[PDB]
Amino acid sequence: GCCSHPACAGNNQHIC
Repeated sequence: GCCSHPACAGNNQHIC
């Protein structure tokens, strides 16, 4: 969902 977005994965390097 969000992780598929550059903005999400950006700060979700460890989150996602």
